[PDB]
Amino acid sequence: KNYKQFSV
Amino acid sequence: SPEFLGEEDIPREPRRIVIHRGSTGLGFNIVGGEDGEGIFISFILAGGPADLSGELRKGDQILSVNGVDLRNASHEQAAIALKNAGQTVTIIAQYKPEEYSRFEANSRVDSSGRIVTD
Repeated sequence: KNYKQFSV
Repeated sequence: SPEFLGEEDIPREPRRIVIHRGSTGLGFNIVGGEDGEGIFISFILAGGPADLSGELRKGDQILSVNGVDLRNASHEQAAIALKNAGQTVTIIAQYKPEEYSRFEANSRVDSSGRIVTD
């Protein structure tokens, strides 16, 4: 899924 | 006779959100950015600049930041765009709970458009 999660 | 918000449809039109955060973080997380799948808000930090705006929610797609189209962005470049957007950050967002729900386990969309996780 290429999933990633970032905090901004 | 109370009038509950929870039964009113969440607006699905795009909105403009302007966050003034100086040199601190915006206070939210994004998911997505696999091949043009979209960049979505997954989490808003309590008390952060995004929370204080009162105008973003989990399930919002970030369409653009400061005029930069992110509809087809990768997640890392989206994050870079957001972190480098400057002190005033102008987001165009659009609520897309069905598309968001693919990411979060056991989540679905109810009749008002709210995301429910069982």
